Amino acid sequence: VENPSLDLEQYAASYSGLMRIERLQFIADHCPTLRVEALKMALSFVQRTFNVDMYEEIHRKLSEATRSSLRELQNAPDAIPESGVEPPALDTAWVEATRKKALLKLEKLDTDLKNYKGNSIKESIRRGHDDLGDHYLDCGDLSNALKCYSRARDYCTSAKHVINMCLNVIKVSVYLQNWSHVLSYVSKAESTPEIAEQRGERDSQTQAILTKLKCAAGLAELAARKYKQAAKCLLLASFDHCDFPELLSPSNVAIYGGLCALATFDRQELQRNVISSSSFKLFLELEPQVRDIIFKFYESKYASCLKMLDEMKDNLLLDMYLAPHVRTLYTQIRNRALIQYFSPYVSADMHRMAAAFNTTVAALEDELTQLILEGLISARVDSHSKILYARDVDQRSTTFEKSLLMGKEFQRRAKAMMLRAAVLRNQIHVKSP
Amino acid sequence: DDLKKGTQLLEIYALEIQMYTAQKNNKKLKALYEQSLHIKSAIPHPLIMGV
Amino acid sequence: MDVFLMIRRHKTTIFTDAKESSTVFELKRIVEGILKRPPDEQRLYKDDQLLDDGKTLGECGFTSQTARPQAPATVGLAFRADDTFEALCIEPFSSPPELPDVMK
Amino acid sequence: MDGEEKTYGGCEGPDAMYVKLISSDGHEFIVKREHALTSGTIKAMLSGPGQFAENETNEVNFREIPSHVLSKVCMYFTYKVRYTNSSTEIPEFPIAPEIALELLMAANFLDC
Repeated sequence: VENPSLDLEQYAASYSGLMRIERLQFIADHCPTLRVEALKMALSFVQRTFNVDMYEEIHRKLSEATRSSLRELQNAPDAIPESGVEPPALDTAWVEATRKKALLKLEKLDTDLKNYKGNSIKESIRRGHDDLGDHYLDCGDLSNALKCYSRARDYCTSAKHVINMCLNVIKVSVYLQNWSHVLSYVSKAESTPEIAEQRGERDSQTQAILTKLKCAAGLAELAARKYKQAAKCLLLASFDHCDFPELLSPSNVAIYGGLCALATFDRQELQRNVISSSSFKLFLELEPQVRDIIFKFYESKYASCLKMLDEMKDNLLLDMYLAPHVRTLYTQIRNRALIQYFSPYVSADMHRMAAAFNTTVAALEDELTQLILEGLISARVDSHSKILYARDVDQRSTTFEKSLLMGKEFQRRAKAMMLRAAVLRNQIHVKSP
Repeated sequence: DDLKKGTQLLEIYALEIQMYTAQKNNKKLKALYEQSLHIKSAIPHPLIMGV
Repeated sequence: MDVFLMIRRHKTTIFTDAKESSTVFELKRIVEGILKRPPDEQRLYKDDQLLDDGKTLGECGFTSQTARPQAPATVGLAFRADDTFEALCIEPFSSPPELPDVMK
Repeated sequence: MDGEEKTYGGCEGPDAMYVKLISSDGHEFIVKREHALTSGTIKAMLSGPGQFAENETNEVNFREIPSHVLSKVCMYFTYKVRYTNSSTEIPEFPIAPEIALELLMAANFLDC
């Protein structure tokens, strides 16, 4: 469910434009306690660079949370914004002021763009394309933002111009649900600078370039239900960028890569990927709650590793992209921990497994039914003694019969091929239709 | 290629390692180890090299 | 981003490229170098309506969805025959010929 | 209102910057020079005729193309040049049934 304890300062200062507003509205619609602070910080962003599409949608949720008596927000707001803070309201003289001010800024930037083209300066044209691309995003023109970034590709002359241009197309391709275009642009941005310049950004590095190309591709791979490819590229990034102005927060890459590799890899693969690599150690050291999961999974401590998983589920559900992935990734981690636990055993007791997973005898019997059809193990449930036994066939029975069935189809398909080639000799083709 | 015994750029970084180890800060110890490879390629074998 | 417009005047179209929300006085300077005429004699119109020099194209109705490169918008042109405007109405294109009935 | 504009900028040029296309009904289609380089017959006229490539008298006489056919041809030249060297959305071109049969014969003549 929702969680009242959540830092909204870091979750809002990581992205900008439409991503900052959409990330704040999903928290207020899911968490009733974090609804006033979520709508107040989202309304403050509309003051800078006014618009008309995102100014009428935020106020629609504020009127349904204060005037309606069906929610808990009634004793404090009293159906009026005059309650402690003073968020920007919506009246008659406000829908017109938010449209005339936004149009005035568009005429000033469009007039200056025509003057920069006549001066034959490729530096003034590329700089003006970034200001026009981010202006059409908050207004509502999703198609006009891609036309400004596409025209700046012909004004490049350095390696920094290609990286800054390719990063802008990814932001527009996210709203359009174009996951195939993001994977096709991260490869071009990695061959031009030859991975963090040609010497490694002098000696000391403050903002790594490889981290920017590795963090933008992880968001498109996670939404496409590709946990195998997303967990193999997030381990090469290092904690050396100091937050992000328009990307994911550094406190979320450890969870995005830590939860994806926990469902596709076993215990031996985790000690060589997320442990042996020194690049992923800097991201796991910031959040100690994620590093203890790998250690508890290797020491055969499935009892304490499961209780810590549900404790952080309430905080991850408040997100926008990780929320729909709580029903597909959680079922795979629990299924993977049960297969690795039954590998050394062969006759596990139902009374001992029910007390280890903090369950009961009624819930343990239902878990064994979904572990044989979905899992890759081979166990037998003996209801006469409530003991998970094991009854497997002989190795020579499943091998001689499988090879004999394939040999019969091999001779049948070979003899049937001669019948098809027999009519093709005496000039007899297809004459049925 | 004459007399040795006298390094300042590596002595400052070596003094921060003995202090950061008491606070258990692996984020700063990893950055100081990469900067010590450039100085190691220009010094003989004194005492700071072993630190 | 960029929009294209056509300046038609008595069966004579003029293809001129301009910005989305640019000044109206900047568009008249481009036609000066191609027609050898002063910009003060030209008068730009939009659906039979006189425009102003202080306004811009974005405030009238020249958007990206209207003045698309695949289908531009008609822009009126009026010179100075004496002291007032000259042209105001133009002539549309011709009609397609008779299609071969043997193909249908 | 606001914003700095340029007097002699943008796409301003002399007589050699824009070309002329004479239709069959008396229309005069004056477009840019870079937009007429998509076809093959129009580009061959600028390279010739003739030992004078540039002379401020460039014109195109089309006695087989009327006015409604060349109207979509000039719009097709701008659509082809603008939607290149980029990576943005490309909308569909509205083609009429009575014009599609006429545009196919003009595309083979212009080598485009």
